[PDB]
Amino acid sequence: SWDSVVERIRIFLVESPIKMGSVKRVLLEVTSADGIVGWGEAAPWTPEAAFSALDIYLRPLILGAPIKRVRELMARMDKMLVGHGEAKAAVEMALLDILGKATGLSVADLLGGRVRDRIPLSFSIADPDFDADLERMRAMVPAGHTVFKMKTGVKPHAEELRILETMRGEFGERIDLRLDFNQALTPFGAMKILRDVDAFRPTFIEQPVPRRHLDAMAGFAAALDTPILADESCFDAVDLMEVVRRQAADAISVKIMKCGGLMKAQSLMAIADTAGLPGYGGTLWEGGIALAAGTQLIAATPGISLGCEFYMPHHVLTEDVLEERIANSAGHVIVPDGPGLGISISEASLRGNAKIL
Amino acid sequence: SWDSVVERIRIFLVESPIKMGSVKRVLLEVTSADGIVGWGEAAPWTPEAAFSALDIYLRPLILGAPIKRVRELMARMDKMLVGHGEAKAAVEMALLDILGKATGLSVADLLGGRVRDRIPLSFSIADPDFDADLERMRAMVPAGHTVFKMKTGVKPHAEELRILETMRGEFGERIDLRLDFNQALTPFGAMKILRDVDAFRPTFIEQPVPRRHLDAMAGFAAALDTPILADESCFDAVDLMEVVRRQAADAISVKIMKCGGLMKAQSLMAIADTAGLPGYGGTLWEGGIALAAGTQLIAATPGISLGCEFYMPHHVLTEDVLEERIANSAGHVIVPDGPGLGISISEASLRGNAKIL
Amino acid sequence: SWDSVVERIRIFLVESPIKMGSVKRVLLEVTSADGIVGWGEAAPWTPEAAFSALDIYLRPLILGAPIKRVRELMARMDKMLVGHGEAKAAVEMALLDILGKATGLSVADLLGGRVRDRIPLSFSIADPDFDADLERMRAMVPAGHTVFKMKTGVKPHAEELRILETMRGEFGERIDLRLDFNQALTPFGAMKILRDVDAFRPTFIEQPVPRRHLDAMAGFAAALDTPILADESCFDAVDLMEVVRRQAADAISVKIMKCGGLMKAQSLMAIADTAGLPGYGGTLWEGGIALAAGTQLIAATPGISLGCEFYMPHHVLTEDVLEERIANSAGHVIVPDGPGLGISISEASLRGNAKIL
Amino acid sequence: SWDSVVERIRIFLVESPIKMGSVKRVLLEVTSADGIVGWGEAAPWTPEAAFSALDIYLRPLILGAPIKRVRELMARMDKMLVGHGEAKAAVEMALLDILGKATGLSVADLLGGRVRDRIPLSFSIADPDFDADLERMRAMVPAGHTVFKMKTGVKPHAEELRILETMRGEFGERIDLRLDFNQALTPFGAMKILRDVDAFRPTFIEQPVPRRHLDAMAGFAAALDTPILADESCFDAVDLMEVVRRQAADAISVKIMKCGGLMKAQSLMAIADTAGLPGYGGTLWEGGIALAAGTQLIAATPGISLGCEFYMPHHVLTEDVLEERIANSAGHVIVPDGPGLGISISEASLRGNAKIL
Ligand SMILES: [Mg+2]
Ligand SMILES: [Mg+2]
Ligand SMILES: [Mg+2]
Ligand SMILES: [Mg+2]
Ligand SMILES: [Mg+2]
Ligand SMILES: [Mg+2]
Ligand SMILES: [Mg+2]
Ligand SMILES: [Mg+2]
Repeated sequence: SWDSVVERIRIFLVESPIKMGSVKRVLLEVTSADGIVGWGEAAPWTPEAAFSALDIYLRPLILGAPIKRVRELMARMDKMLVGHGEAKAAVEMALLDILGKATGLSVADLLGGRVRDRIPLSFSIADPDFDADLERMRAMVPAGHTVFKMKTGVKPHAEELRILETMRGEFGERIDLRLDFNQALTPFGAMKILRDVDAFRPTFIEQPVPRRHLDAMAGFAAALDTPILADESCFDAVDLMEVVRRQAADAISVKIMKCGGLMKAQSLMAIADTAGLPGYGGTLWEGGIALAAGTQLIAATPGISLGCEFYMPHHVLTEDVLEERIANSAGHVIVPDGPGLGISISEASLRGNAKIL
Repeated sequence: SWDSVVERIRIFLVESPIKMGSVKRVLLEVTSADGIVGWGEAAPWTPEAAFSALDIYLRPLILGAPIKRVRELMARMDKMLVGHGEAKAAVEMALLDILGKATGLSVADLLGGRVRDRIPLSFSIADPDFDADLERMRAMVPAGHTVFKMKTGVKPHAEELRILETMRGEFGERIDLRLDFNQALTPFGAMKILRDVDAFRPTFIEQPVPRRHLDAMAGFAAALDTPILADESCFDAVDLMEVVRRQAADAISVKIMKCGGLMKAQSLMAIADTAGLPGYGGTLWEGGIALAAGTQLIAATPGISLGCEFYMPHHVLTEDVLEERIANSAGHVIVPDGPGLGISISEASLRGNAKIL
Repeated sequence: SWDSVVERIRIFLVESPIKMGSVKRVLLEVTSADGIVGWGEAAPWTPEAAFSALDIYLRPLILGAPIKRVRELMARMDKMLVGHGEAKAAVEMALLDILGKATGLSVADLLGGRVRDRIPLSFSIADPDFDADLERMRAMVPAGHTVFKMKTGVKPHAEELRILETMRGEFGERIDLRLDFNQALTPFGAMKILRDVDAFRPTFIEQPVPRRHLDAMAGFAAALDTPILADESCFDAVDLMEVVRRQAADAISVKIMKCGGLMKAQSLMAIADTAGLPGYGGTLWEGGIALAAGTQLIAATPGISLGCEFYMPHHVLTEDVLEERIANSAGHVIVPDGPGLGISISEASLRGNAKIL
Repeated sequence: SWDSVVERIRIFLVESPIKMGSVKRVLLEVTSADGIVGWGEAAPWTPEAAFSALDIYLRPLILGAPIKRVRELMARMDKMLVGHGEAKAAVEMALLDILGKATGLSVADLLGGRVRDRIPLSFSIADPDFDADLERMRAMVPAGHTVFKMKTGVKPHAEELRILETMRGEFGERIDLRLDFNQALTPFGAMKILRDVDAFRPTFIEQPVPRRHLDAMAGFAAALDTPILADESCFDAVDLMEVVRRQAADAISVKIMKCGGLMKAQSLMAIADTAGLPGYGGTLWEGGIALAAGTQLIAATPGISLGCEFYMPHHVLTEDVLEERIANSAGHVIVPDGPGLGISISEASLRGNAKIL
């Protein structure tokens, strides 16, 4: 029978290299009274904000807290501080890492158990040189990649239509093709654009207009066969209840840190499953600790059936603090095996692959 | 790192004594490939139904199943069989018992952790001789009982009003008083009745009319300050979404087996928390195994904040198959400590306290 | 630190020449206690009405009023007199002209600052001889005109369709083509007409039916991809809230004097921006003073993004009282530079270019 | 004719003393190419967040920007950065300070002109020792204080009722009494509480339940004569449109920095005026620069007719960087006179009254 309390934390502001460059990351190391270590990462969606949140506001809540009572601590952190979802999620992550390691269970195991072992990984089609992208697809489809997301509303509409025509002409339904307008359309004049791309039967169209325009989003969903997916229209459980009530979307992207962590993401998905709205894992931060957390969540959350994608594939994380990277192959992320988050971090791996501020 | 599969089951039809008499109960014993035993109980809300369900329909799904993948198995059982929520919940119960014992965790721990250690237990006020009941209250309030539920719509309305007047005159707000009409009112003529008892400010009024009359229930909630609690109007997540949409209740009773188990009850409560509807634990079956399951659920589910009550207090379970009983004292159930469900069952305890059919 | 009061006014009823002729215009000259002069113009949408309004009803409100407190004076004029929006707007115009000249600021500057320096100017296509119009377009598109508005519902529907076909055949999307039915359609039988012209993807269709038929207008908007623009359905902020609530239009034309002035037009557009409805500057009166006011407003009001047009291009204002005309070139009005309204009016310019009644 | 660009900024993180202690504040000094200085302050509702926002994200937008084009710059800052409303509002504040000083106009003048010269200031009644508070009221009412806000839902309901009875017994309608539950009620059981305090006819009841529960808030408003005021339910124009649509409140508190600045607050109030919802100035930060901004806004925004209050009166700002403090007397804030914000800050006043980090 395992019971133990948090004994100390270390908060690290680290710099990590990318190539498209630098990015800063907040990592939290929690250590129990019986010696077991767990890691969390606060990924924004300003790292100084998160960094201070943990160091001053949340520190006296973490310290002493019983590690088996994660939901209880999250309710304490939400009562004392308002809306630092990223920092709170790093604490939850780390406590679940510890609890998992102490009991021989993964985080997925502690969230109802795995329902899948791999997660479809979307490949972004966003190259100004479409021919460059076509050859990538030409190699990737035979290698088992099926999920592609085309950035749309960037080139003249006619050109984007010819591109979609070329893609459906070669691949037909062998690709699971999604479109993303990145909120760039206005409700005025969006419908002719959306109706044109709806003829190619994309699996979904992501958030064509900004967060406010729920009636416009409901209008699109009502007129179009193609599923409309809410991203910025749905951050949390409250937004989701309004999306359902207005029928403003057919699917939602789940943002572990926008919604406020792993348990909150599963609560969100209970609503969505009842309402018949599939979830998409959204943009996962490539930082190994936050990515491990997201992969475990999705592994244990059957309604998140639309796969996932990386924060911005066009700039890849070159060195990380994990002893071993979370792996992807043939169009899917491999859900790391092993207790807790299923990752390891040593002093050397940390202080030798990131510059500590 | 623990991983193991179900290796065998035994299904027992048992007779157990009561005093107001006999009742029949379906108990399931599951045993893993690494020797660890877990128990579940199917409590109706006909035991032959449940008994056959486990023995023929569900047996080939249980056998071989990985015990860490509880949600995955529940999705298999719902796909292959429709609407035997009781039998499926006994399987889940037992797998969580095993998983808990294998890892040193309670079932609450595996459901996000405890958020409470005791559960307020409602005392039913239903004696035709009210003076008998008044003396009971006279002793119980000083002993720490606060929660009382009066059965109403049984004696002439005037008499029930004089009773409520006597109760508020002595106790005021020192008692948390609830009323239950047991669906006995009709939508025609209910409002004058309900308005009269609303003046005594009960904590809630339970399901005054049958399940169908959601508009009537919404009508009551709209006219009355007193919270209306849905019982038979809300069995599952689907009912709850309609209750929210119609604003047909202010609170719901959660039926672990009506809704389809422990994880389904927590999904139900994610919807209810977002919607601002508190949960009540409803009528818990006194059979020790099902009661342990219900107590763990409520221990780990913060939105179920209205306490609980026993199936029918007027007939108490005289001997049970547990080595030690789940305990209540001073108006609350004590959430049993220890791994899994936190109960033990030996061959002797089973075959010497229940008659096996 | 500038502070000053209105010291006197002169109200002028003037006759001005046109060619298709005469029109009468109400001009107001306000003069501060520190000598600075400002002009306003009341443009109907009977000039005797406006003329008396200023001379008797509003005169005792203007006189003495602090010129820095424009919104305060407008609230006084709305409290004492009901619904002479034109005359009140001339007072506001003039006070902002004075305030601007006193401080070295334009009217746009006093309304949050310019967000644009030119305003797209719509060219009306309304010639019975379409070939005459086609040659005009043939010259104007290469000269930088993009915005065209076709009067529709005037020639037999078949002929209007062949015209639209010829226009899209030559110009494609190189023209921003709008259609205007001038309220001539009835809700009975409008939808087949509107669906036919919707295939040519006009940028918007203006007020196909009269003001009353908001459900009909909402019906059109719901069935058609093409934006429906409200004109006579939306005069003021109150109408706009109902248009939004009923989703009766996708865009609105803002009538500076119908809505009750420059500040009221910006309040109207705050609602419309939140609701995702772009504004169109509507029909601007060519009288230089009112036109300067409208151009400043639009310059400072980013949501009015659909351009503007002149009251009736088929009859042009031949001589005006401005020392220099507001200029348009290559399909856009040039927002006049300089303090206040950015226009000048001398005794000679006034008494030598208009006949004073 | 004045035109000029921003030439440089200085961002200061300062510590300021209070007494109930320390607080940190972000102050921004902007300087034009023609030498004129303006100040802004970012008041949270973590100062490191705001501090970095200005220094790295917003700095290249501010530098070079034309000071007459405030709305244009705000649209640039909202396009490049998402949701740092505090930091953006400090930039707007400072540019309006400069523009005002350059032209001899106050910020109110640039926002349509003053409509009032004083702002009713609410006095918080929150002392556990009510008798202490009663004597304060006894002195303050004869001195001209009329506006009082009682914190409610803190002492037992019965005691709060006796307090309200004593207050109405002495003062009757000579006090403008407001109640604030600080979101402490739950939708379950709130109505009996609210109905009890509604009998004392408070001017309004502020946000009795958390932000999510809009249907509950609409329920309260529908059942009660007393106005319900939205605070956390209404941050911005988008929330307000939903509040209006659901009729979830009768009045709103306007948060200059929650809504995203001074112009955004006036846009918000155009919606609210049309909808018949009065505004309340909410909790103003006592830091002199942010307070000057809030006072100018309210001075120029007639719909904010419910007065204002200070962030937390129980801890007063002991020394500030203003040469002279914004003044209050006899229950009202005096809107500071003079160009721009109407405040001055020297090197000595700044570096001698706050500790610079
Ligand atoms: Mg659809
Ligand atoms: Mg997105
Ligand atoms: Mg009610
Ligand atoms: Mg019941
Ligand atoms: Mg439409
Ligand atoms: Mg028109
Ligand atoms: Mg009301
Ligand atoms: Mg508040």
